[PDB]
Amino acid sequence: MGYPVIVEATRSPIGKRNGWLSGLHATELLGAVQKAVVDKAGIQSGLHAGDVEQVIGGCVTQSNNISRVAWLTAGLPEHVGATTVDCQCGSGQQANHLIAGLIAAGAIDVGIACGIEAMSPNQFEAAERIAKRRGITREDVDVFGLESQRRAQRAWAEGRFDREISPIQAPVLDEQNQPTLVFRDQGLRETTMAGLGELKPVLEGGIHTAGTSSQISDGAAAVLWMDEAVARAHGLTPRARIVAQALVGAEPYYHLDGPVQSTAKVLEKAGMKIGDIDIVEINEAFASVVLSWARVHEPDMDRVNVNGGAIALGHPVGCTGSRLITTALHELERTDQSLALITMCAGGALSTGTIIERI
Amino acid sequence: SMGYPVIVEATRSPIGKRNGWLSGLHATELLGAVQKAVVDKAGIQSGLHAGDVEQVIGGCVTNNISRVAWLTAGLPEHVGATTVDCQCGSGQQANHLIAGLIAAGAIDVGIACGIEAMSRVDLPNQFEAAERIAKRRGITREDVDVFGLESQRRAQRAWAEGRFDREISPIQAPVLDEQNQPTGERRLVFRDQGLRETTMAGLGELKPVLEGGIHTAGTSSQISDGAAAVLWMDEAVARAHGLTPRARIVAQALVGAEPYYHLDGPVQSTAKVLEKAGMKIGDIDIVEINEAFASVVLSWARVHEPDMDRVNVNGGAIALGHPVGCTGSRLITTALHELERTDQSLALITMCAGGALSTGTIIERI
Ligand SMILES: [Cl-]
Ligand SMILES: [Cl-]
Ligand SMILES: [Cl-]
Ligand SMILES: [Cl-]
Ligand SMILES: [Cl-]
Repeated sequence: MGYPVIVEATRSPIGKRNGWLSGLHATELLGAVQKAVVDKAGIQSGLHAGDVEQVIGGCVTQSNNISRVAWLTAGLPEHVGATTVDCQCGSGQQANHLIAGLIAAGAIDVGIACGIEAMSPNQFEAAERIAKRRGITREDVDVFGLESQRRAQRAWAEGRFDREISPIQAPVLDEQNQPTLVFRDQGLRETTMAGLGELKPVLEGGIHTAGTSSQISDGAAAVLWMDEAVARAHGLTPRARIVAQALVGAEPYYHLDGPVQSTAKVLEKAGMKIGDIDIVEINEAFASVVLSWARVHEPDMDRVNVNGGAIALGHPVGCTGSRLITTALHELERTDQSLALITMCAGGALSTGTIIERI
Repeated sequence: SMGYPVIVEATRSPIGKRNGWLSGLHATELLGAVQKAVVDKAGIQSGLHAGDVEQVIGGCVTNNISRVAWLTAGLPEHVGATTVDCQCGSGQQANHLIAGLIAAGAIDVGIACGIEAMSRVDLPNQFEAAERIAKRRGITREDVDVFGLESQRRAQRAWAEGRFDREISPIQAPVLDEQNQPTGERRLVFRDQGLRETTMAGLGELKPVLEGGIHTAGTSSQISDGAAAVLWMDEAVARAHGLTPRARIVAQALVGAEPYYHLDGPVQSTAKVLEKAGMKIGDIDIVEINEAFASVVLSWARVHEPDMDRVNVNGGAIALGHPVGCTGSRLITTALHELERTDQSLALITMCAGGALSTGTIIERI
């Protein structure tokens, strides 16, 4: 029945933890972005908030995990590792895949996918295993981390993010809450090859530092989707379509290398190859994830995370899917290119891949 | 650093009704009792202790921040809002993860477990999908009532014959009075609480849960209290501790389900796991397909055409209850023990997972 297209996509600026957005309750920050995505659509159209038929938000990131607490409650030995599958990576692209599918199914004509990150075993270890596995060094990740920072700085200098960002009003917070608008990503960082060479690895025997991994950050994003002809009837312009999608199980012991599989599978579904893709957005939680993915697929690295990624911009993990779709779409439009691949970790030990085409 | 994962022990607690026999236990007490029982069972005839376990992985557990946000920005109340989450539980994911970590050589001994419980302090989206799945395949009110009656009969027969005795770890729980207040007493609970005398006439009288629907309380399962756990080892490590390998995973598959038919995943996950194993449906001796809704099972059956005498032979969730968060471990545990009881070789386990995923697993008794 339906033909889903993206008509508007927006993100908040990304704030540091305890930074410029920290004075907002998670519900207020998400709410601002839900409203902004509707208001953008309404600027030269008939669309109103009550025309949204379904909103689907990604799961929220969360030891006190029930498996461990149970194990201790029964008197069992404390050295034993216990974890509970939850929302470690966020749901990645799931909300956007579900909204688009519900439109294709003819269940709804208008939907919003959204996500939020705020004040509402182990990741570095996995990222180090992924590095050793394919000979990724300390120097390799420092080069990549420097480049993400440079590209994000260049992107900001040239105003590349101006279209995609909804400015957000937030309280002063910090030391005094008595005092009663944020435009820019706060995580952008004034570092160099030498600076990065000085940093101490986060794990003994590791290659990643604070400069080649991202920190958890405050952010929200949302994507408004519509059936194509309903968009046209309301005077709104179709901007992108999903060409193919994939949701795959990652390797239990290399759980952050999922993008390798999800990229492979979504390309196969599309009948495409890496070189066909103009723009890639692959989440930069860890530099080794991207370099690992790149060593298998050997893309042109000048097309990968063109405006920087999470190492420079921050990692609002709960909205990653919408954040990456938002950034990819606006970079396709800015350069007038046709195809983007978006890939990332999801849930626990899953990865999603999505190919979109600008229209 | 390449292991060979095998199941060495699997146990499940009886399944209690909501506010029933296990409700006075905190989630952590109920899960903890089952984690400990799976270790104690393995330690009866071996050298194993709890401290030899290297990793425990439990499934995800279980108002929307999406809706609260939408409301706090002043937006319309009639708009539906949901959050992708742990609606179906993680199904088989914890068992797949423990086995994978052993195969990768990361650990030699691990426990997969799951819990469903509710602090003393299925939704309409689901029934809607289940009704879509029924109409799509011409499944009627009469069809699902026949299936629901049969689940109850099988469960009753299984209980009468003691079929569940080996698998179940009895659990000590607070006695609750008529008003759901504790008396101070604690009693060992042995039996699944959800079984009920059912007839075709009784079922025919029930009111559908949704306007125009075919499912009732008697052909859908209610959320229940339960936990289950499966102890996995590398086979050589099992032998070195004096334990016998009992089961192994032949093939496994995880599929993304249709967004608008999100409960029909078992059709695809079954197809794919059979293909990976080089098998057909008639090779499988025992199937465990989770009975959240009768239409899901009958839809699956219409595509794959199994012999239904091999399907949920000891009853399923319609009769036994639906402790969602431990479904994967519960079905693996029931399937393994029914292979051992009958001396048969292969079982297929299939169910919903996360939100709009489905898993299929083929296991062999060894
Ligand atoms: Cl999102
Ligand atoms: Cl509880
Ligand atoms: Cl009892
Ligand atoms: Cl489980
Ligand atoms: Cl299920």
